[PDB]
Amino acid sequence: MVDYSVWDHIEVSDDEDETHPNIDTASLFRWRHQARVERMEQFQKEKEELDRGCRECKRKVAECQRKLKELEVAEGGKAELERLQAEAQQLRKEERSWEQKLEEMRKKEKSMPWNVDTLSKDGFSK
Repeated sequence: MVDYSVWDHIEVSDDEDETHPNIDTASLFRWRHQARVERMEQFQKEKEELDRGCRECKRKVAECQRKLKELEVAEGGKAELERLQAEAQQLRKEERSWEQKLEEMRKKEKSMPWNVDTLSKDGFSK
């Protein structure tokens, strides 16, 4: 019942800004390589997922739509609710899932364990 005001409601300003340079001598090279690798695996992952979910979604939605659309013309009283339910639910779920999965995908990828390095592996797949 009670909300979970703490995972963000605490208001932290998104934890500092998007900038915060702090180099000296070796930190430059270290941060350079680490940075490139970070955005590399991050952008690469989010990318593959984007194109993958985009093509997959479009494909399914396309076929499904054409189906419920071609059938929507066929007789069937209560059938109207069946087609409207499956359809409305199909898109609503596709957009809702993509939206959520997206926010989380970027929210996690942006703070991935590889970004900071110095730790064990997580079975990352390419």
